[PDB]
Amino acid sequence: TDKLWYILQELTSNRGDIQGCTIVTTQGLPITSLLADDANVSLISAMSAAIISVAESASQELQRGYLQRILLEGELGTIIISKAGPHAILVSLVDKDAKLGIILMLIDKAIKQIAELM
Amino acid sequence: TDKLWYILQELTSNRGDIQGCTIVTTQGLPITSLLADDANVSLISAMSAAIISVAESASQELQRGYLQRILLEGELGTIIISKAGPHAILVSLVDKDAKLGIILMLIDKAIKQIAELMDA
Repeated sequence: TDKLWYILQELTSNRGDIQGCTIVTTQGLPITSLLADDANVSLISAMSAAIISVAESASQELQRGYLQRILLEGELGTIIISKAGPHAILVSLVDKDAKLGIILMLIDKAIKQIAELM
Repeated sequence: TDKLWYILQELTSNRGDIQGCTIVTTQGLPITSLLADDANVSLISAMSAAIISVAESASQELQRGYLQRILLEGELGTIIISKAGPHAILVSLVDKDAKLGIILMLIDKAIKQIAELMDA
């Protein structure tokens, strides 16, 4: 759990554009988190897991293959939910005006590391 | 419908890594499409609308505001689902290695035009 949180530290602080992060089980249980005290870790975890289930089915049926990552771009912020091996998911809360390419690079690196640790 | 299909024609012809497009209602019904003969239009439209609804509920619950765009990346390809005003949704199937910068620029232009044409 410690090295996971340090992966999250790396990811989060490479730029102030990543608002927060959490590593969660595939079925919505938070493993570790780097989030504001006020944030709702449990709801973020459960919603991300549910979205991943739905998007997994849709990805496979939409000829896209196995789901790797899904971005939800809202008017106030972005949520990037990435598969980090078959046992974990990485949820990244991202500023609306963030540079998407940099963040996707950082998330790729963090995913590789997390999947390694699992 | 003709103007919307011309928007799709421009979008899809500007990029070879855009596999196909469709403009669908919020209820998942195809308004118009420029898709390969192999594609299942009704399935693509309905699943895009369903993804949109579920992720919208989630985003709003997590206080990220109204959902504007979804990018779903799979091992074999990507699908981009963009709100084009409150009445339409643009679905874009693109290659696994597509150039997302230019594609998202073109999609922004296309959704602006679609929303213009739908605000009647």
